[PDB]
Amino acid sequence: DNSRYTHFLTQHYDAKPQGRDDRYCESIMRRRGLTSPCKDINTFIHGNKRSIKAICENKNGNPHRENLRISKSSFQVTTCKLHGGSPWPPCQYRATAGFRNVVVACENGLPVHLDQSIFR
Repeated sequence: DNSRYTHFLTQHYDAKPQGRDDRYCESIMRRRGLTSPCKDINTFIHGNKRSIKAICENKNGNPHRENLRISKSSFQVTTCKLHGGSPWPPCQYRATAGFRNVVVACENGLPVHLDQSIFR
């Protein structure tokens, strides 16, 4: 078991989201326990997990910068950005849906970190 991989999925994975609007962000951020305090920015990756795991290998990833990995394929993603001035709930989010490659860090073949900077 990798608790950081489990955490990665909790913070950054949502298989089949449907409508990826502000209300989507506001709900999932609560559901995933990211609202006390409100996380400033958080991106979810959609689709299957095996494509994400594959970023950790040559199959769907390249080494990137100091110790990160960058995906070969593009992913459907949704970035939830905090607005409204307060660090504390209720947390209001603006959703930005995207489609691009992603940057992760891996440990033992599993993603354990999403680089949020590319979504800022």
